[PDB]
Amino acid sequence: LICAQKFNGLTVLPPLLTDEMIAQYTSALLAGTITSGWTFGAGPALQIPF
Amino acid sequence: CTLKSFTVEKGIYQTSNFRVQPTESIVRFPNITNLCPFGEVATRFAS
Amino acid sequence: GVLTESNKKFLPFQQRDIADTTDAVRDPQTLEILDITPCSFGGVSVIT
Ligand SMILES: *[C@@H]1O[C@H](CO)[C@@H](O)[C@H](O)[C@H]1NC(C)=O
Repeated sequence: LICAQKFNGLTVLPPLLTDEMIAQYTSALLAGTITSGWTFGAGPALQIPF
Repeated sequence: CTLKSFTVEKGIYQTSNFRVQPTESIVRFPNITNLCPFGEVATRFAS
Repeated sequence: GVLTESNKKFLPFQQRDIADTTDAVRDPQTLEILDITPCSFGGVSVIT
């Protein structure tokens, strides 16, 4: 699919979230899983070594 | 009009689509002036 | 549609897509190659 479909009414609305923000979310989840534990999924987070 | 209501709640709606209207016409034919009225407007055709 | 310039080898005569929509035409006079592109159109979103 390149351009013929885009020229017969068929449009492709872009996704609401861009790839960079999804990467930022995954980075946040990793940061919480590493430096915090399971606490950050239940409100305020706690810091505890690995 | 699309919602058939008097108070639109909020958000985003897709009413219709816009297209560029054609401007003029482009007629392009090969240049020939030959005629072919071979219908007898004498020979009695055939069977 | 709109007629643009395109440069591809078109030894076969006259006209062509997945949908078989025409993409080039051989001009009956001044034989050259033109390209057909649909008029720009799109959906309208009314944010309120
Ligand atoms: C038809 O048009 C072409 C375009 O180049 C020209 O070469 C040719 O002489 C024309 N034929 C006529 C005027 O009989």
